Amino acid sequence: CPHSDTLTIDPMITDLAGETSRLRAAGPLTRIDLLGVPALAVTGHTLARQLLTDTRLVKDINAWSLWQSGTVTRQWPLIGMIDVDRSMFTVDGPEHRRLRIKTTQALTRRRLDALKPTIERYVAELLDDLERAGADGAVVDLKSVFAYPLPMRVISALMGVPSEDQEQLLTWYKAFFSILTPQDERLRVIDEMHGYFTEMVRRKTAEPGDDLTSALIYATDGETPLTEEEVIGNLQALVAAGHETTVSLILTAVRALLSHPEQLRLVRDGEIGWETAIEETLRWDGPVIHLLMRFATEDIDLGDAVIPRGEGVVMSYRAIGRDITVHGADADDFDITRATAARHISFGHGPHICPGAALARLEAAIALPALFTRFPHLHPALPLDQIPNLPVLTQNDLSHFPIHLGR
Ligand code: HEM
Ligand SMILES: C[C@]12CCC(=O)C=C1CC[C@@H]1[C@@H]2CC[C@]2(C)C(=O)CC[C@@H]12
Ligand SMILES: [K+]
Ligand SMILES: [Mg+2]
Repeated sequence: CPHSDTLTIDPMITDLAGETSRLRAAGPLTRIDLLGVPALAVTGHTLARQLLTDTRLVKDINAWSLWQSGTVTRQWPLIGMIDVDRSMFTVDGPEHRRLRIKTTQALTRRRLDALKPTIERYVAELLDDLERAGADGAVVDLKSVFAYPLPMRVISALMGVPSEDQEQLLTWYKAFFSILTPQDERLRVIDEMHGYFTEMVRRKTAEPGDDLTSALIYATDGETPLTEEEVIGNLQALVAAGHETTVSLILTAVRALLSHPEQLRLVRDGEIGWETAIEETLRWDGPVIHLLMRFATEDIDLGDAVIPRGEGVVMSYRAIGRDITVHGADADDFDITRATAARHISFGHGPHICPGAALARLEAAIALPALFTRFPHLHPALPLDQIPNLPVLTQNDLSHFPIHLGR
């Protein structure tokens, strides 16, 4: 269809592959349209690396000229992705580290050793649900039975979300992410999520436990305490991210491996590490499509192009993972043996780099082999290429994943 010099991101995710190719080819910096709102998108690996460390690009929505003019408001269906409370997510500079430190420390690989048994238990529980559900050769939704609930259980255990509240959170998130949710109802869901997590912080304040939320509340020894807004802001970021991204990584890793059986075999037979298959999945078909937004505090000259003060900059991570300069001409193929499998930046780069990356990697490294060892003849009951995305513009969110447990 006709040549346009603004690339409209289709909210129905009708053509993710085409849109992702279009972006790579239009880049590495190009003009996009997000439901009527213009922004720049970084689609190049090298330029993203550089801009993710540029101190003239900030998260603070008040640096967005469109926000300042009141051209964008809370009616924008994408607004909840950025206009959120003070947290590691919305801060830049020297104040940023303070908002990250207790979380990074809690999520180092060895601190995570103690969470391992827990993850194991939940993976086993849900494989048991799979077995029950796939009985008598029935078709089973791998997402709803397995991949969807696992990461919620895990992040909930970490942060101290009661078992009985986890369902309602999922109901809220589904509403939150879907473009289809009416905007007034989305804003109501956002207020309701905020109210929940506020009360959770109060509950942990009265009665702290061995959880990260309690550690955010009562920090080291001397330190300058986080404010209520900050504790709540981090909590929300950790849960939302911790759940939504991980569900995708599991589903795409499976889809990838089932659609490339020789590669599944490589890892089953211990010739390639499940971890490496995980990295390649992040590079190729990762959890984040577009990362909303950064803003220029002043004009940013890049050579033959300029990001004007006030402009919105999006990191188009999926397009970045398909960078042919970095990954070679076969960048669009899934190949776990490629030499650049782990050179991606799908968790980001610079100060805002994903703090939960070790946890994400561990959830997958446990879930995937457990899944395939338990159900070695697991296979799709629907062509993998026919698994549609949910209308979720920023996230690689698969709708459902019909399988059979197999022989
Ligand atoms: C499973 C795959 C995951 C991917 C691909 C992913 C990716 C990302 C990306 C791209 C960012 C922001 C990059 C940017 O600022 O431009 C980010 C930030 C974040 N992620 Fe993740 N993430 C994952 C899992 C998790 C998990 C498991 C948690 C928490 C347990 C988590 C918590 C966060 C938080 C709190 C931030 C905000 C950090 C900041 O702005 O300072 N993520 N992640
Ligand atoms: C915007 C958001 C939800 C609403 C909220 O209150 C707090 C956050 C912060 C983390 C965001 C998350 C939505 C999805 C994001 C973009 C990811 O895929 C990784 C980080 C994560
Ligand atoms: K707000
Ligand atoms: Mg043109």
